[PDB]
Order: sequence, then structure tokens, then C-alpha cells
Amino acid sequence: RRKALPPRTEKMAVDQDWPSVYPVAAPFKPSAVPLPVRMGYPVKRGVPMAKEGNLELLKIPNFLHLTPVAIKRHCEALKDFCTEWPAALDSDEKCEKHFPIEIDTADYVSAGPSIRNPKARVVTLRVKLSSLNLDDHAKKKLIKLVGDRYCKSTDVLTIKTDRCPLKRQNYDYAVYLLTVLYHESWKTEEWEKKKTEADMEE
Amino acid sequence: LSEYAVRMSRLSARLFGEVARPTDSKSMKVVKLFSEQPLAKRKETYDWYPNHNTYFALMGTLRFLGLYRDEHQDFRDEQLRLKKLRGKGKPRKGEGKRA
Amino acid sequence: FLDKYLQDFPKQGPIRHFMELVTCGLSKNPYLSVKQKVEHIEWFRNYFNEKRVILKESGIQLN
Amino acid sequence: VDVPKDMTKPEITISDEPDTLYKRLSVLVKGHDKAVLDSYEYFAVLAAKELGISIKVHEPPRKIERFTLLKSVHIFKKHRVQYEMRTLYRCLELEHLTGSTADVYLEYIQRNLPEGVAMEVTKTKLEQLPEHIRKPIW
Amino acid sequence: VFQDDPYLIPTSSVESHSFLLAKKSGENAAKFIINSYPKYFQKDIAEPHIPCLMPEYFEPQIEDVSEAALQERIKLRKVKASVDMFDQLLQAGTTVSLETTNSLLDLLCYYGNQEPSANYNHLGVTWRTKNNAERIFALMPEKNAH
Amino acid sequence: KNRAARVRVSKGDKPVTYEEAHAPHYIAHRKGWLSLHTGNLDGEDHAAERTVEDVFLRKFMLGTFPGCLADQLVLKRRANQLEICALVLRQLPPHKFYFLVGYSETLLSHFYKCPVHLHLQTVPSKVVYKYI
Amino acid sequence: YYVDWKMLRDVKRRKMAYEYADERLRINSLRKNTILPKDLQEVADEEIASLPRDSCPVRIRNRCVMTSRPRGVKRRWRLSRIVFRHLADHGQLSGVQRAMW
Amino acid sequence: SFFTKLTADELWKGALAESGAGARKGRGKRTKKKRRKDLNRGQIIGEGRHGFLWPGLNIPLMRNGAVQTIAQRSKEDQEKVEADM
RNA sequence: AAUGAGACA
RNA sequence: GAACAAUAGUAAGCACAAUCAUAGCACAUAAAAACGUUAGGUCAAGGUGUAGCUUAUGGGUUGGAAAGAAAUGGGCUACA
Ligand SMILES: [K+]
Ligand SMILES: [Mg+2]
Ligand SMILES: [Mg+2]
Ligand SMILES: [Mg+2]
Ligand SMILES: [Mg+2]
Ligand SMILES: [Mg+2]
Ligand SMILES: [Mg+2]
Ligand SMILES: [Mg+2]
Ligand SMILES: [Mg+2]
Ligand SMILES: [Mg+2]
Ligand SMILES: [Mg+2]
Ligand SMILES: [Mg+2]
Ligand SMILES: [Mg+2]
Ligand SMILES: [Mg+2]
Ligand SMILES: [Mg+2]
Ligand SMILES: [Mg+2]
Ligand SMILES: [Mg+2]
Ligand SMILES: [Mg+2]
Ligand SMILES: [Mg+2]
Ligand SMILES: [Mg+2]
Ligand SMILES: [Mg+2]
Repeated sequence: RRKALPPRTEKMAVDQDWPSVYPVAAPFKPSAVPLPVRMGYPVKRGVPMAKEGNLELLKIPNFLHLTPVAIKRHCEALKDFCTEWPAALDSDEKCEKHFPIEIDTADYVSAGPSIRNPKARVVTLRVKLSSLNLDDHAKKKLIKLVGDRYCKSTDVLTIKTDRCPLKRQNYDYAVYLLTVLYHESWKTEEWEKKKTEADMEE
Repeated sequence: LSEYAVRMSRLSARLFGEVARPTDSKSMKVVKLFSEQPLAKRKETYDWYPNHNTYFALMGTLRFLGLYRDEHQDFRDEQLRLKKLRGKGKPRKGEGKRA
Repeated sequence: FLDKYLQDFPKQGPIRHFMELVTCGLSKNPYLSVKQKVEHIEWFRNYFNEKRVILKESGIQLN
Repeated sequence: VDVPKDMTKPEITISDEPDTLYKRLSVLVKGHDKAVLDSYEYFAVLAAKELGISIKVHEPPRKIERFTLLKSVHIFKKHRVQYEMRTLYRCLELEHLTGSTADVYLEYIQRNLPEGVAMEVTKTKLEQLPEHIRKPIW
Repeated sequence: VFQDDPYLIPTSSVESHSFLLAKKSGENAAKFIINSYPKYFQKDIAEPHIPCLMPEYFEPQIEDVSEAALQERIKLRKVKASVDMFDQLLQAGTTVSLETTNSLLDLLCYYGNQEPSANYNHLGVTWRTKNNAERIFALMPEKNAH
Repeated sequence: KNRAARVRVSKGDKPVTYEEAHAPHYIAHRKGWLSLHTGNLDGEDHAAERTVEDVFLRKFMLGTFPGCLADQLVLKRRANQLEICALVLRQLPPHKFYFLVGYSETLLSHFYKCPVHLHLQTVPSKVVYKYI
Repeated sequence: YYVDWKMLRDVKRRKMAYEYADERLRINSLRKNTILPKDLQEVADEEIASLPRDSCPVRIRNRCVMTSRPRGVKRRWRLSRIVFRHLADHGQLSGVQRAMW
Repeated sequence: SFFTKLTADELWKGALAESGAGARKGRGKRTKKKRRKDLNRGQIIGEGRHGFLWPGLNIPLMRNGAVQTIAQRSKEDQEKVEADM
């Protein structure tokens, strides 16, 4: 009947480039790996099983396709698709000076036929109040208006939005809250003069 | 609690979208009913059961087409044949005890 | 913002108090599409239109 | 000796839209086996160094989930068999990463993700003030 | 395309045609089952949707006699269904667009008023004088360049 | 006496493979998990759908390859693609193996709405770890 | 065929609940609010109780998808306690191991 | 009810009942030898009751240099084949 | 600290 | 079927042992514990041998399984 051909390990060159053999992630093929590798708990007086017909070497997620020789070759080709970070934004303090708004977003990757994660719609917008144009009266009203979202020690304002289904709608809604909270802190309405001496922050 | 605090509590609620006018503890449930997804419409509830009808029917047709060989169904058929040979089978309709 | 769908409602009775709770709840709902949200508002218009005589004897006349 | 001459054909159209600047990018990989995560960190660090990212790697504390089930199929409630699901963590922080460099690094990282792990990315995009706030409007 | 296992690695150019066509027949064999029983594959858990994995349909989704249903049979590579339905439409008295008439001729002319090559149901002039292509062409009220 | 997934001692004449020779309490100590996926992590959803799909493949692969299957499958789920690794005896002709590989890849891909990879390693007989 | 007649009944019950899920929610909103007149709430109670019996969320029963055991079912895997051990002891579930500490 | 089925070895290991406490101290005096029949002794991978000729499994792939396609079997022909089994 | 076994080879 | 200043026993398999887990070791605790015994428990997790039902021991709808004279087991709260 049909016979078994000798494995290609014998015909493998000594100095051949490994990444050409495994371009993508593939399971451990005993014939395609020149390395004699043994794993499995040995018998009372014996040696661990060979690399042919062994399931223990098949369960493991191999890293033969990410060899350090291949990593340098892979990454260097990707260097075209990049742009440098501006040198003037070296210190983190300067980043706040030139960009006072930071926005946190999350993306989730999981194994399955679906990518829809309801936890990926959250948007966290944090603004340092010292970089805005609030007056003495306007800043005091904004703190009294936003409530617990403002930290008195770090002077940071955190706005978290979850109602919009998409991250782009939440991002547009989050920035909408920031601008309407600022245009409202400057409207000294008539009833504001009815301040009580127990409501004063100082 | 002063009149100044009432305006600020309402003004903040107006911008962020909560309820402005005072609402009872029991009356807030109607907001909760529409805010959250009802229990009967969650994917965990109506899609709880895998469709065994498609799973059983598909493997039934593949068994007759020679692409899937089921040992368990073969066991039933082989034993069912022996019962017929021994003379103990399933009677037709209207043959149980009326005769 | 679902206020534009509440134009045809009694502005002062308990209907406004009840409807604005529904609209506030729908605003916080992420799982429902916009077209589905209008269906809920339309159904309440249908329900209050069908049952008119009961509101007359409720004690407050509502449009 | 015989090789396909010039088998490379990608295009990178440089448009006029300003690129998106990310203040800091956080990657949190979670898995069941430490050895896979230990090797995956080395792959991520080696690729990050070559691109010039200056990343920092730290290990968040692990958490263990336990639950108890009955042993036999009838009575015998004094004998239990327990089980345990172990989720090990590893976080790789990225700082001062541009949007264009972020896209390639993430997709290269995600495609080589092992089957037994998953990850979450927290991107801290930075930008200037809104037009209404920046432009003086009372 | 072939497995890396030594027992399945082809050993000669003769094996390559035999091995590869065996795998190709496998795809056709499975797709026949998919199209034979559409109701066993209507379940969708793919997000985002993949339109390249849903089962297809070859039988006319509309069993009514109408022009709109006639176009479905034309686009589904159906010749016998199209010619029978077109005759019924003509007997019904309803007008038929010239472009649809031209489209029906193109399907019939290319295959010679025959069915295409399906999974399962040289010398000499293949064209025949007694053919439906000439018959319908003469019956055309208006004939354009196309 | 515990009896979960164990093969009892009967003289020294019954072969046992590596998977069957270890008690279930040796999991994550001497032998790994036959399947790996995200569903059973800490804060991940969609764990029941993976389990039922896993069981179906244990019953489909066992029936598609009658007698020629060596031991249990290994299922790896990366991204949205499903990889199935199997050990198959030298029983069917290579023509039938490629037919079944082509048949399995297309049918499962159109059933679970996800790409499927089927990798096979062929062995002359069942691998024996103890006894024999 | 589902594994038992009881399992078949649950599928019908879940299907009926899904159809009347939105209609029940709209009517149930009137009952659970005290600002509407009491006369309208009494009429709502009549209508909500006139709906079919099977269209009730509380009547939904969580069973095992394999053996349909009415109790002893983990909610995460939707499996009976016996079947869960059968799959976990063979190593067929990822990340599940015998607890030792 | 596809998930409710089991393996052939599991079924025969239980039906024979050659491992219980009955056959320990002579408690079982049946004296009739229950026989196990391997149900896979006659197998034609591809053959089915409907009689589908799959090119590659039962019928040869190439016929006179032409690759065969999927085809069914005549009713009279299928009856004889079943009569052979 | 008196008593007990039936249709198991 | 053993005598160590040794007199018929020998080397392997399973179990004990060692190792592993409880993020250092150690100790401790988990975990493990063969072949058998009690025809021990489970046809109601599921499957299935044999026997029985088949316009009924099958399927569906509606309503209803109350009640503690008394005895006892394991618990919570107490008698400060
Ligand atoms: K029985
Ligand atoms: Mg049953
Ligand atoms: Mg009540
Ligand atoms: Mg309940
Ligand atoms: Mg027993
Ligand atoms: Mg006496
Ligand atoms: Mg010893
Ligand atoms: Mg230790
Ligand atoms: Mg110890
Ligand atoms: Mg113990
Ligand atoms: Mg020990
Ligand atoms: Mg007994
Ligand atoms: Mg006892
Ligand atoms: Mg008993
Ligand atoms: Mg039963
Ligand atoms: Mg009973
Ligand atoms: Mg039976
Ligand atoms: Mg009955
Ligand atoms: Mg008492
Ligand atoms: Mg107790
Ligand atoms: Mg007390």
C-alpha cells in the first residue's frame, strides 16, 4: 500500500532562512521542524516522548513564526507606515501646555465569530481646569454644577458617557457636555444672588 | 438644603439629562424600565437553547448521504432489527389492546 | 433629545410628568435604535387616544 | 540564487488630514499560562524597540476564580470537587505614539496574538480645545 | 494547497491532479448540501455579517407570473424557466421591455438555448437553423444595434 | 474511589496513550487543555456558545473519520478563525483524506459563519505511552 | 428533537415571551408609576393579565442545554453539574483545572 | 437530540454488562454467552440509503480521463446493493 | 456481655 | 518462599513514596490513595440490555397537592 515518505527535515539546509518555512502562525508539524524536541512526563526509568505523534507539542501555541531573526525583518518592512512624534512635545508638561484635553477610548479583541462588545462604547474625557478661561465666579459655579466629577486636589474634570451606542456618538456627546458646561458657568442668572452664608465654599 | 441648592441640583440634572422635577422613589422605576434592556429580550435568554432541531436534522440527512456515520444510531437500528426477528415489535395504530 | 415628539401632549397634566420620565429613560437606553424609540412614543399617543372617556372621569380634564 | 525580483508593492498615500496624537497607549493582555505571556511580552518588546517606542512593561497582580460542585450524582453532599480558573495578567504601556504608528503596531500585535490570550487597549488621545471653547464666546 | 503531512504530500505530477481535484470536489460536494437544504444554515452568529458564507438560492423566490419574477430567472442562469415564463407573459398580453427581451436572447444565444454546466441536476457546427434565438429575433417589434 | 476519566489497571496488556494515562487532577500540571479560547477568561463573555460548538466538533470529527481517528482533537480559536488539529491513522487512501478535508472545511465554515482551518498529522498507529 | 418534552416546552415559552416582551413593557410601565390616575392603572391590570400565560418572564426556566436538568446548572456555561465535570475532567474546557490551595 | 448520543464503545461496554458485581462470586448463572458485534465490519465511506455517488469516496474520481461529478443511483440498482449487504 | 444468616459459587 | 557475621528467590507494572499546587525554602494543609469488600447509592443527569404501553403507562390546557395528634435529628437566637 501507500508508504510514508521521509520527512523534509533531512532535506532542510543548515543555513536556510527559517521564516520562509513558517510565514504565518501554524501548528507544530513534526516533519517541518528540524529541532528534536521532547516533552511529557517521563516513565519511571526512561525519557520523555519524541516529537512525532506527540499531542503535548501540539497543544502549545508555538512561536516559530515570530523568531527574533524574523521579527527584525518583519518590523523593518513596517517602518514605512509610520510618522514621527513631534520632538517639541518631549516633556509631558509641554503636552499639557499645548494639548489640554485627553480622551480615553477602549477597543476589545476576543476569539469568536463576533466583535460586538457593549463595553467598548465608553468615552472618558479629562480636562485640566487650569488651562481654561474660567473667572473667579464662573469657576466656582462650574464646580458646584458638575458635582463629584471634579477632583479638588488634582484639579481635573472627568466626564464619562455611556448612553450613546457608538464611541463616535459618545465622543460627540462628551465634547457637547464640556462646551455647554462652560457657556453656562458664565451666565450670572438673577436668582444666583440669593446665596446663603452656609453655602459659601470659603 | 436651601433654595440655592435646589436650583443647582435641577440645573445640573437638566444638562446631564436626568429628571428635573422631583420624583417619587416608586416612580423612578418607569425610568429604569426603559433605561435597561428587558429580561425577555436579552441575548442570554431567547438564544439560551441551541437549536437542536437543526443539529439533529442535519446529522440525520448526512447519515443517509454517507458523509457522516453515527455509531449510536446504528446501535439502535441493529437492536431494533433483532426485536423484529424475535417477534416483539411495535404494533400499528389501533392494535394495542382493542383486540 | 426627544422633546420634538412630545408636541401633541397636555403640557400641564400628569401626562407630561409621565411622558418626560419615559423620554428620560429612553435617553439613557443604549440598546434601542432611534426608529424603535419613536415607536414607544407613538404607542403612548395611540393608547391615550383610544382611552379618552376614562381620563374625563379621572378628575382632571386632559387634552 | 533564483529569487522573485522586487516582489513588494504597497502604497501609502500621504493625505492632508493632521495625524492623531495619542498621549499614552495601554495594552493589557490576559491569559491562563504565564509561559505564553512571558514569550509574548518578549515579542512585543523586541518589535517596540525596533520601531522606537520606549515602552514599559509591568505585571498586574493575578486573580483566581473558584467554585464548588457536588461530587456524586445522588446524595453524598459531604464530598465536594472544586475547580479553579486562573487569569494571569501583563500590561505593556506605550507613550508618545502617533496615530499612524499606532495602527501598524496594534494590527501587527493583534494578528500574532496566541489563541489562549486576549487583550484590551486603552488609548489616551489628546487634542486641543473645542472651537466653541477656544473661540471666545462670552 | 496540499497538507504538509508526509503521507498526504504528493509524490508525482500525476498525484497532484488527483489530489487537488479531490479537494475541489469536496468543496462542490459540501456546497451541494448547503444549497440542497437552506434551512439548516440560516442561523447567523457572524458579526460583522459575512454575505459570502450564507447559503444561496437557485429556485425562483417568486412563483407568481410577473415581469419582476421573470427577471429573477434570467439572472439566476435559468433558461427553461425563463423561456416558459416569457411565453406565458406574451400570452397574458402584458408588454415586455426590449432590453429584457435582448437580455433573454443573450442568455439563450450563449448556451444555444441550453443549460449551463452545473454540479448535478468539438467538430461540427453547434449552431442550429431551427433555434429559438432566430425565432425570438424575428418576433422582436423593434431591433436596435445591440 | 474516584473514576473520572480514568483507565483502570488490567495486568500489563492494554496500551494507553499519553492523554488517557493521566488522571484529571493532573490537568495544568502534566497535560494541557485540549481546547483553548477566550470564553473562560476572567472578564470575557460568550462562553456558552464556544462550549456547545466545541462539543459538536468532538462529535463531528469522530464521525467524519470512522476508525481512523487516533485520539482527541485540539481546537484553537484565533481572531475569528477556527483551527482543528487531528491525528489520523493510515487507513483511508489519500484521495479520501483530501475529500474529507475539503468537505469538512467548507461545511463547518458555512455552518458557524467563520473560517475553519483543518490540519492533519498522520501516524502509523496509536502512540503508546505506558503498559504494552 | 430536543432531549425531552420539558425542553421543548421551554423553547415555546421563551419564544412567546420574546414576541410580547415590548408590549408587556409598555403596559407594565403604567402600573409601576403612581403619578397616573388610579382608574387608568386598574384598566392596565386587566389588559396585562389578558395576555397569554406563557408570555411571562418569570415562567422561563433555566435548564442544561445538553441533558435538561432543571437544577444544578451553572449560569455561565449553561451546563448541568454532571456534564460540566464530564467536559472539565477530560481537559476539554480551556482554563478549567482542579482547585488546589 | 444529537448531543444525547454516545460512542459505540460506551454502548457495548454497558450492554454486555461484563464488569458488574454479578460476575464476581458466581452470582450470574445465565450460562448464555452474550456476543458483541462490531457494527463497523461492513463500511463503505460515502455509501448511504439515498444512494449518492460521491466522486472520490466510492466511485473513481477520473473516468476515461474525465473527472466524474456528483450523481445519484437508480432505484433498481440501489435495491441490489442493499441486498448484497 | 444472652440472642441473630434466609435462594451467593 | 525471610534470616545481613544472610538459610531460595529475581527484575519490572499499579499504589504508597518522591514531585506538583497554596507565587522563597521549610513545616502544615490541600491533592492523591491500587486490587478488592458492602449484589452499598443512583433506570428520575444522560445513554442503554431485557420486559411492558401504543386513540394510551403518550401529548396539551385549567385548577388543586391541604393539615400536624404526636415522636425525633441537625441548626439559629437565648436563658444575662
Ligand atoms: K429502560
Ligand atoms: Mg430521555
Ligand atoms: Mg403590586
Ligand atoms: Mg424561576
Ligand atoms: Mg454500578
Ligand atoms: Mg430465644
Ligand atoms: Mg517505593
Ligand atoms: Mg511548595
Ligand atoms: Mg508535605
Ligand atoms: Mg482529602
Ligand atoms: Mg502522595
Ligand atoms: Mg442492592
Ligand atoms: Mg449501608
Ligand atoms: Mg435503592
Ligand atoms: Mg430513560
Ligand atoms: Mg423509580
Ligand atoms: Mg431500551
Ligand atoms: Mg397524561
Ligand atoms: Mg424532643
Ligand atoms: Mg448537617
Ligand atoms: Mg443579642
